[PDB]
This record gives sequence, C-alpha cells and structure tokens, in this order.
Amino acid sequence: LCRSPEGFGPISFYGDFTQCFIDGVILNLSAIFMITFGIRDLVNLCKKKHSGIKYRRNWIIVSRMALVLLEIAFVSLASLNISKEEAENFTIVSQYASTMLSLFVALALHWIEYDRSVVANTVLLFYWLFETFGNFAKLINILIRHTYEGIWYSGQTGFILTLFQVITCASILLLEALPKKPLMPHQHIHQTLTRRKPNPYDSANIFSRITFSWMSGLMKTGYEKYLVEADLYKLPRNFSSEELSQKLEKNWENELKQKSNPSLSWAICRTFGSKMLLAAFFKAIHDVLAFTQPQLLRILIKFVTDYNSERQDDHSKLPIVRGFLIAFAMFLVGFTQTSVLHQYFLNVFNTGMYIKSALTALIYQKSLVLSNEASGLSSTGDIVNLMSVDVQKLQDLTQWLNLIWSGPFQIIICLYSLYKLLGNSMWVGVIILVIMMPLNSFLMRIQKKLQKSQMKYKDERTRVISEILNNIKSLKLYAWEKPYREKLEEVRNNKELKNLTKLGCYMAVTSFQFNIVPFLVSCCTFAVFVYTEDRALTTDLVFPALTLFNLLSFPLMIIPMVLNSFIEASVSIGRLFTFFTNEELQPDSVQRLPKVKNIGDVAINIGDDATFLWQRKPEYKVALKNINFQAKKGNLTCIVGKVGSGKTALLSCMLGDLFRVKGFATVHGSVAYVSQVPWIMNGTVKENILFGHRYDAEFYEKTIKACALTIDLAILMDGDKTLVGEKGISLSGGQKARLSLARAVYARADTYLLDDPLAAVDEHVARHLIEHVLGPNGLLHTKTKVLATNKVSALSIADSIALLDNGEITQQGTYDEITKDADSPLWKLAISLRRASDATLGSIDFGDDENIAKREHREQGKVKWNIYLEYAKACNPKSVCVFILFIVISMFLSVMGNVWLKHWSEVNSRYGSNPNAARYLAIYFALGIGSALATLIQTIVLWVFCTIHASKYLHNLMTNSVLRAPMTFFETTPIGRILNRFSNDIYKVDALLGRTFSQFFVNAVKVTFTITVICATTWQFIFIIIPLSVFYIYYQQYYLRTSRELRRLDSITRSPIYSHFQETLGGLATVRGYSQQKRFSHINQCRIDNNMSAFYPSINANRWLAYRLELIGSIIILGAATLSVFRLKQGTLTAGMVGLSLSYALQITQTLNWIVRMTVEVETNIVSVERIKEYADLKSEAPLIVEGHRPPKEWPSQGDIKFNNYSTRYRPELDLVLKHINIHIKPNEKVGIVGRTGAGKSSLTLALFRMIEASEGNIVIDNIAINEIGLYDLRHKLSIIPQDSQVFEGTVRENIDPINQYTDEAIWRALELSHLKEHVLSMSNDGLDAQLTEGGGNLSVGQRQLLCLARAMLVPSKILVLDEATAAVDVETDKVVQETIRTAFKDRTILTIAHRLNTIMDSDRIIVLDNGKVAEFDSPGQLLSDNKSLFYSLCMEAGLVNEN
Ligand SMILES: N[C@@H](CCC(=O)N[C@@H](CSSC[C@H](NC(=O)CC[C@H](N)C(=O)O)C(=O)NCC(=O)O)C(=O)NCC(=O)O)C(=O)O
Repeated sequence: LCRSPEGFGPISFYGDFTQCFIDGVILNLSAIFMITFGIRDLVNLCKKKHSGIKYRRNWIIVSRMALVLLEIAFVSLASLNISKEEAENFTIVSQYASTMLSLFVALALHWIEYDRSVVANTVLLFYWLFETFGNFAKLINILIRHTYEGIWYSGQTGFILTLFQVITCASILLLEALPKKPLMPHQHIHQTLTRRKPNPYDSANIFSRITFSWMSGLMKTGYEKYLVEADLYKLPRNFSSEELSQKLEKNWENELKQKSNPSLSWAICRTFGSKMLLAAFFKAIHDVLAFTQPQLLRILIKFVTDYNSERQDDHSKLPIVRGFLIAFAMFLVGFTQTSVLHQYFLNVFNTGMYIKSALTALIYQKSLVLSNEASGLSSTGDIVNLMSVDVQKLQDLTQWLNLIWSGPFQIIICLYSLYKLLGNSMWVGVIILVIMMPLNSFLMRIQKKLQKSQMKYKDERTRVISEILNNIKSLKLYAWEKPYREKLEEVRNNKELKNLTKLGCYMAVTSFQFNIVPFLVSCCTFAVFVYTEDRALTTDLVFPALTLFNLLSFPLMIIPMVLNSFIEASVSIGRLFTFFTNEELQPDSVQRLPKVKNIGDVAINIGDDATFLWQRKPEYKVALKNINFQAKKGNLTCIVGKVGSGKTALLSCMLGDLFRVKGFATVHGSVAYVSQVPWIMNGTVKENILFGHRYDAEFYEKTIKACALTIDLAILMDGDKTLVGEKGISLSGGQKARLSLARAVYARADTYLLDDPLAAVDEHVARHLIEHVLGPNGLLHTKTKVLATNKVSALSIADSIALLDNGEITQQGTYDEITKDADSPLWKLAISLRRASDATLGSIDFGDDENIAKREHREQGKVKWNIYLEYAKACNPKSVCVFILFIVISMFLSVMGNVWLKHWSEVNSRYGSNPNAARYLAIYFALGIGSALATLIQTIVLWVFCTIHASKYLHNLMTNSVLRAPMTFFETTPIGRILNRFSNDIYKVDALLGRTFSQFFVNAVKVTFTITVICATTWQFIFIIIPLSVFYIYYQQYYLRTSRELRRLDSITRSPIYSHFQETLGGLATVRGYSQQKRFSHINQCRIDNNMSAFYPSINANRWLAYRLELIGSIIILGAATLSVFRLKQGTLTAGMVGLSLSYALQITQTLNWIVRMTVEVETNIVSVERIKEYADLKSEAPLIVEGHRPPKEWPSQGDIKFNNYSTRYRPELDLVLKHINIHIKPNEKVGIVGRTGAGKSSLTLALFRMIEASEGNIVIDNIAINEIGLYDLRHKLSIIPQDSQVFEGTVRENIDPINQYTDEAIWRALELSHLKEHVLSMSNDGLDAQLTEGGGNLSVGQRQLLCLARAMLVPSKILVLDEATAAVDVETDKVVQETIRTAFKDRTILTIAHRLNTIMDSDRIIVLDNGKVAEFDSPGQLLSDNKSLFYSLCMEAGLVNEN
C-alpha cells in the first residue's frame, strides 16, 4: 500500500503521473528487466570461446567506467536524506533497494561487453533509455507541485540530486550509442581484398536498425557520381540461393515420401512462415494506435470549453498545464505509430525475396532429369513462362496477405467507435455501404474487359509495321509508300483511338463514384440525428466524427483488389504442382566402370537377349530385342541399317535414356558424343572449342590443323573473336558439323560415339578426315570408337561390322566374309595423350556501363526543361489551363463546406436546441455536391481532349519522317532497335504518362490549402514552416538522383536469367552426354545472385525516405497544438477554431510522402518523348516532285542512254567507285553487262535510279538531264526485275496492283503468260480474293520468281533492267524468261547484268568493267575471234572456249 493522499491512479489532477506510479511501477520494471536478462547474457558471453580479434583500450571504456561509478554515489547520498515520515511508505523505500543491485550488474557487464562483442549490447541500450525517462518525469512532477501549491514536497537536497541524476544517465546513453571501438595496430592484412566490401547491415546497433541510418553512406555516393556495378556491397548472411533451396528440398521430399496426399503449399508455409507470424503483431499494434487520436481531440475541445466558461462566469481553478500535456501526448502517439509500421514492411518484403530464389533454383535443377517424352509434351517457349510469370505472382501476393484479416478489423473498430458518440443514429452508415460496395465491384469488371480488348490492336499495328520495315528495299523501288501508309493509318485511327475514349469515360465515372461516398454517409447521419434525438448537436460531436468517417476511405478501396490476386495465384500453384511430379529417368539402366588397360580388352557388353522400351506409358513399346553386341579397344566398329531401324536406338541405349526390362549393360571410361544435328552455344569460337577445359596451345593447333577449319578462318577474315549462335552471324552447312567434331576431338575421351557426321561435307573432305582423324593414321589410334554410318569408305576401312534391323541383330563379321559369303546389301550396294584438365570455378563478371556513362557524364538532371514544353505544345495549351483551373475550384468548395459546418455548430450551442434544421442542411448538401461535379469535369477534359491529341500528333509526325530517310539509315541501324520505338515508347505515351501528372498536381494543391487554413488562425506558424521547407528540399534532392540509377541497374540484370534457361533447354542431350551438369547449375546460381544484390538496396531506399518525411508531420501537429494553447491564455480562442485547425493537420502525414514518390514516376516516363523527337527530326531526301519540269506522259519514247563523264561514290568519306564513264547505248539494243567479282557492278543501277547522288558529271536520257526531274516522276517510269523476291500479306490483287489502275483482263493475261493460274485456283475458289500468308509460305521460290516476272509483265515501258536476277533465277525458269524476252519485251531496250557468261552469249554488245574503269566495249564475235583479248580470256575462265 501507499501512505499518500494521491493513490495508484495513473493520472493526477494536473495531468501528469502521480509519484506513487513513477516509483512503484516504471522504476521497478526497468530494474527487474536488467536483473533477469543481464545475468543470462553475461553467462552466454562467458561460455563463448576466446577469439583472435582484440580491441585496444582507450578513453572510451575509461570514461564509461568513470561515469557509472557516480550513479552509485548519488543513490547512496539520496538514500540517507529520507525523512521520518517517508520511511513508513513501502513504495519509496523499495525503490533504492531495487535499483542498487542492477547498478552492480550493469557495471560488471560493461567490462566483458567491451572485449567479447562487435556491436553494442541491446539490453544496455534499452535500460538507460527507460531510466532517463523515469527520472525526467519525476523532475517535472516536483516542479509543478511546487508552483501551484507553494511547498517543496522534498527539500532542495532531493531536487538538486534529481537534477544531477538525470544528466549522468543522459551522458552514459550517448557514450554508449555513438563512438566506435578502435582495432589494434596489427594483424589487419585481411583488409586487402579486390572484391566488393562487406555489407554495413551486419554491424549496426539496434537504434540504427530502427531508424535505417546504415543506408546514409550510399546516398552521398550516388548524389555525386553515376553508380556502376563496382559500387554495390555484398549480400548479407543467409541470402545465398544454394543455402535457401536446400531447406525447401528437405521439407518437400519428406512431404512426398512420408504420407499419401502431398501438397506444395504446406511445404512452403512450414519453412518460411515464422517471420510472417511476427509481422502480424506490429500490424495489430499500428491498427490500435491509429484510432486513439480522435479521443485526444475530443478531450482537448472539451477542456477549451470548460476553461472559457468558468473564467467568463467569474467575469460575470483548472490549471493551464493540463493543456500543454495533451499536446505532447499527440506527438508521442505519432512517433510510436511511425516506428512500428516500417518494421512490419521489412519483414513482409524479405519473404518475397526468399520465395523467388528458392523456386527458381528448384525449377532449373528439375529440368535436367525429365525423360524424353515428358520433355516432348510442351513447348520450349512455354516452360520459360514458369519463371517469367508464375513465381512473379507468388512474390507479389505476400505484400497483401495480412489485409484479409486487417481489413475488417479497422472497420469494426470504426463502427463501434461511432456507436458511442451518436447512439442508434449510426445504423444509416451501414446500409449505404451495403448498397454501394457491390456496385463498385461490378464496375471494376467492365474495365478489365475493355483493357483486355485493347491489347489486341497493339499486336495488329506491330505486325503491319514490322512487315513494312523488312521489305523496304522493294518499297523504295516501286514507289508503293502511298497505299501502305494509308493502310496503316486506317487501322491506327479507326479502332485503337476509338477504344481509348471508351476506357477514358469508364475511368471518369468510377472516380466520381468513389469520391462521393464518405460525404454522403455524414450528410445522412447528421440528418437522421437532428430529427429524432432530443439533444443539441454541438462542436465536440461534429468535429471528432469527421475524422472517423474519413478513416473509412482506405479499407473500402483495397478490399476488392486483394481478392483478385488471391484468386489469380491459385492457378499458378496447380501448374507448379503439375510440373514437379513428372516422370524421371531410370537410374539403374546402365552401369559405369573404370578404364580398360590393354588393346585386347572388350569395352562394352550387351547380351542375354536384352530388351529396351521406347515408352513406359500408356502401353510399353518394344524398341530393341535379342541384342548381343561387343566392341574392342582401338578398332573402328561400324553399324549399317535402314532409316528408322534400331540404328539410333543403340546410341540412345548406350547414353542410357531407354528403360531396361531384361539383360545387362556396361560401359567403361568416359564418353564423348556428337549430336546428328549440331548445337552451337552463344560465345566465341575459342570457347566453343575449349568447352570448359584448360588451354594447351600445341594440342589446340594440332586439333585445328587436323580439320579444314583453318581455311574457313582465313576466308572469313575474322579470327576466333567472331560471335556465333542465334545472335551471332549465321554459319552454314558443313561448318557446324566440322566445329562440333573439332569440339569433340579436343576432349581426348576414352570412348567416342559418332552419330554419322560425315553426311554434311564434301567427299574429299571426308577423305581428309579419314586420313587425319579416323583409322590407324590419326590421333585416335588407341581410343575405341563406334561410328554409325552408311559410307562405303568407312565400312571398307571398318575392322568389324554388324547388321541391325527390325530391332534385332541378324549378321556380323569382318568384310572379307561379307564379300565372300553374305550375299547381302552390305556387298550388294599402348599410350595416348592424357585427359585434359578442367578449368576452375569462380564468379561471373559484370559488364561496364562506361560505354553510356561517357555520354551521360556531361550532366546530371539530364532531362531538360525543353521536353516538358514540347509535350505541352503537343497538347493544345489552352486545354492544360482549363484542366488546371477545375482542381482549384474543387478544393475551394470543399473547404467552404467545413467553414459552414463550423457556423452551424456555433449557432446550435447557444440555444441548446436545433432551430431551422431544414434550412441549414440544404446549403451543406449543395456545397458537398458541387465539389464532386468539378472532379468529374476535369477527368473528362484530361482524357478526351489533352491526351488523345498528343497520341494523334506524335505518331503521324514520326512515321512521315522515317519513311523518307535515305538508305544509309536503314543499312547502319539494326531493325530490332527501330521496331522498339514503334512498339514500347508509343505505348507509354498512350497509356501511362498522363496519369502521373494528375496524381502529382492533385496532391500538391492539397497541402497548400491545408497550410493556408492553419496559418489563418495563428499567424506565428510562419516561423515554423520556413525552416522545415529547407529540409524537405534537401531530402527530395538526395532521393531523386540515387533511386533512378538503382532502378536502371536493377532492370538491365533481369533478362540474362531467362536467356540461359532457353539456351540450355535445347541442348540436354549434349550436356548429359558430357556430364556438365554441375558447371551448368553453378552458372545459373551466379546469375540469380547478381540480380538480388542490386534489388536489395532499391527497396531499402524507400524506407530511408519515408521515416524522415513522416517525422516532419509530427512536428507540424505539435506546433499547431501548442500555439493554440499559448493563444488561449490571452482570452481570445474559442472551441470552433481549434476544432477546424486540428481536424486538417491530422490528415497530412501520408501526402507529404506520396508527392516525392510521384516525382520519380514522372521523371522515369518523360524520356520516351525525347526518344520519339529524336527520330522525328531525322534527315531528309531529295524532293519527290519538281512542278515546273514535269515530263509528258510518254517521255521515254526512245531507249537511248548517254553518259557525260559521270563519277560517283557510295559515301563522301570513301573513294570514287565509278570514274570518267562515257558510254552510249543505241535504242532497242540488247546489252550484256559483265565484269569480275567486286569490280563495282552493283553501283550502276543505283546510279541509274538516283539512289546515289552524282559526284561528277551527269546521266542523260532522251534529251533531258535526269537531275532536274522530281524523284517520283523519274522512278515511276523505269521497269526493273529485282534480284530479291518479296511477298506481302493480303490478296494476290494487292500483290500485283494495290492501286487498282488496271482491268482484270490484263491481270489474268499476265498470269496466263506466267503459268500461275493453275496453282492459285487449287488453293482457293476465291480467285483474286485468295489471300497469301506471311512471307509467302504458300509460294515456292520459283513461284515467287514467276510472281515478280508477272509484276514486271504488267508495267508498260520502253526500258527494262534485269538487275542481277540471274543470281537467284535458275535456268529452268530462265528458259521461260528468255522466251518472254523474245516475245513480250522484244521492243524494249534491255540492260542485262550477268551472273555467268553463258546466259548472255546472244548480246549485241558487251561492256567490260574493271575497277571502276571501262576495259573495252566491243562486239562479242570480234572478241571471241581475238584469242588474246580480255573477254576471250574471261570465256576461257568460264571454260566456254575449251568447250567449243
Ligand atoms: N495508412 C496505410 C499505410 C501506408 C500504406 O499502406 N501505403 C501503401 C501505398 S498505397 S497509395 C494509394 C492512395 N494513397 C494516397 O493518395 C496517399 C494518401 C492520401 N493522400 C492521404 O490523404 O492520406 C490511396 O489509396 N488513396 C485513397 C484515398 O485517397 O483515401 C503501401 O502499402 N505502400 C507500401 C509501399 O509501396 O512501399 C495503412 O493503413 O496501411
């Protein structure tokens, strides 16, 4: 018991703690805490082993030990000052006896703490915090009792002792927290490391873990230079994927073998779940502290009313210190509420990083054991979506998982809180929510329907654009850009840009409907209160209630969204459980034994009439039967058989794929294998030869010289640095087979299985390989080798051979017996190089961003203010002003609604009843509805008038410029980068950029009106908000620069995880043939860890920002509450002013954070306008039309061509390729153009079509210089048979005449002349309206050539050019072309460019070209009669001279 006039009640009359509560509870629990935990920690640290790390003794530990020995002196002196009256009180005398033991424990613990730990001990940090707080409360408690009652409750001794006793504890706390221990001067050589430096999270004390201050070192670095992958720290302890997947495998395997009904989700839950049970505790404590602030607001308003009232009655007892203490509790609640929420976010964000790394690494190691058929059940492009999609949805689910119980909890607390203020009137708030929640969930479906519809038209536009960009060479010649531009423009304008406006309207209606509900609940609740209850509606019922209505906004929004992800994640679990249960290879299928010793040894045995099964299910199929087979060292063993017999099955047996039911098999030593179809990995040719082995130069050069590869390296003129694969340059033919054999031979294995490689190559090359590799001559003299082939030479040199058919062996022998006795279609047609060593493992190197940072280094804040003005002029600039005005109107009316509510409450309080309620209520309804209509109008203006006009303008501007670029742009730029801008960058401008400007401006005006409402009541708030603006700018500038570089460095690393999986899916027979599984798993795990070490600091920068921007809001609440109580003393404050001011300040803490988060979404998306405007201003070409010079309709009436000293070059920086050409062609003449390879023949037609400009001279046709003519009027008239045959989708009529200039009769006549009519009619009865698939898959190459000939047939002209078409048109078609030249084109002048001299022997005259100079121009007969002439020498090179 306490012998005191004030009891154990926590709150005194003056508003602070009673003395009995301070002494008996707060300063006792913090003593028992240290007694119980310090002994345990002291034991565990004393049992710990000695370690070599030692810290030097220094002033730190001397100071700590000096300070802690004064506390015992002050408690000692204070314990004698006790008077005779106080010693009969149990709670005060218990205090010193409880404290004095814990001081001795702490003094002991500092000593062992200094030597045996790296980080400041946690219990020491919390004990001194509690003991500073408990003593400061006692100092305040003595002061206010002195001031009001006039006596010292304890003499000046106890006061001055308490004053010293606070300062000593406060000094100990900071000497514990801030300084760091110096290491000894020696044994510090472990700092020398070239790798990344260790992560700073592992050495932070608990106060730095709570405030995230360990992250401040990276922000100063990223602010002053571009980050690159050499700056990132290592991952922490226990984040490695090899560690993580070995936990989950044990639980899943136990799940399958222990019990009858497995499931995957339970195995996931029981291993990672234990942290998400801890996250629920912090979520519940936050949800309880959130709903406390309206109770302190109710208490403060009622205190203002009582203090004004009794003073005014005294004009016609409560202390002022009670007002200053409530304003301090409103700061403490906000500080604790901030401190627990981000410890919830840390624990939920780490579990997604664990789940992703466990599942990805189990999927990869699963794929290496799937049998042939289960691997055949699905697409290679589809198993990769298990990584790209399915684990991504399981990652994103965890951030929402606790809201399934946290959502209803807040809404039940809110309804029960409103029940106590207002009574039975509350129930109208339930019915409106019951009506309007299903309507909103109904509206959320039709948007998803429209959004799924929108995604098709993207693909249709992308396909049309890609098909234009591939065939640009034909478009340039035929002047066909006019139909295809309109064909694209029709699809762009008349579907997609219609569908956008519909989606815009459906978004606007949903924004209105979601805005109006929390107003409508309050208006109906006040309206039902006024007409039924017999009570005055006063200020402290009205202004606390608004905050409780407004807290219902967030849980109503988020409840429908979490259900969608919960349904969506349920399919993915079933897909992964399907995948993990497939059938697996039989382990026992073949034995593996060590090497043989001597050349007589048998290497392999199969016998006892073994049988092997092609499949296990649904019915097993007999692959092999009665097999009895052997092989010996050294000798070449070959096997022959029909295609589709057991030939392939023996090789598949010896690799161990098939299922065994009878017999036995064994293989000695290592196996090297070559697949029949080659597999080429992405990399250098050097690495494809080495394939993970060490480098020995002599054996390497021997291996290359044993193959034809050396000349192939010489011909390409590029060494082993040439990239090869899918994205390298395309090798062809026997080169791949030669490369595969070169890979295999370098391994020096003890058994070779060769699956018929010789079919790909020349026969003399095969002879060369039989000289240098196979037989007794080559390097493989002592290795066993089995080659399955049908080659007569190989079976001639074979030492033993056997015949396999129908799955059974029928004959075998040496070939002498076969020649003599078999009468069969086989006739009736001691030392070696030691194994190469394996290279060692390590880490996968990163790339260097220097290649782009050298351009970026000229500035930071690299997006200029110009691009914002370019986008705001693509939008009509009046519409932006009309968009801005209505945000201000909407916020102004909402503020005036609450000023009217304040006036209504002040009128009700004076009367004690509710007069004129129907008059007062209608104006509040009007001001509340006029604020929703203004929110509707701005969204209609934004979607229909601002955005669609920009999306209309930009694409039309870009396409016109791209379609008129000269050929150099298309030759130098890879098409995979041109198509990206048409596909992704237009999409971000269409759908995502417009929304973030809305969410920026709507939140930015709200805090300006909030600060105006606060400053209008107490004008001294000016001096508070001005120094807080400088910190707000300081933090925003540090976050902006660093976060975008961390996001980019994340993004570039994510793709190479999946390319490796797609590359390895194609090669499982090779990888399993060389036993490279361990290396191929290790590469994948390094690829995962490189991504996670860049994803880890990205999410922690958000927590670092948010703690510091939410701490400003609590100082704003403290300052606004305190200045009103300073104003109350002057006698001027009233209850309505403090209610209106404090109801706004409590709602500001999230907006300050969301503005700075939206600034980076604006800056990320605005780059797309810069990249579009890059291509818009691209360089021009010569004019299409020159109006003053336009030739008559029939201008080429004579086919006469004249050269006037013409010269030209491909590019200005290169040499002249044609020089001083003077040539004259007679009308109707048939000219042969021929010359040596690379002499510059192809430039002639580009000069003729003016695709290249003149450097000197000119070309003249029929008394006009062609340089004066517009390019369309020039290129329209010529006729060309191009060497490239190119097909477009759509009708045959579109492929012949897309302009509809000509009748069907001419079309059918041309098709009749081209022999095409019979084939198309068999395809479809539609005739001309029959449609051709992409790339002309229905047409053979000869059909494409005949189609091009029909295209040339339809165009009337006096001139034709056969521009090198003989490079693809074979003689079986060229005979028809010759007949067509004799019959139809006979009247024309014809220029023919020859692939071979045989095709042009009927030429009237020939021009010989050599190195840009005219060699001779003479008749063929005079050349062929001059045996020493140049053309005669060319015919001798062609062999026609010797032929005749
Ligand atoms: N109070 C929140 C805590 C914060 C929170 O959960 N934030 C979200 C962001 S939702 S962002 C969605 C949006 N928020 C805002 O517009 C900001 C709040 C507002 N301006 C205010 O005045 O409080 C909204 O839903 N507005 C509805 C409304 O206007 O009432 C989150 O999970 N962030 C984790 C992360 O991303 O790291 C809660 O109860 O959980």
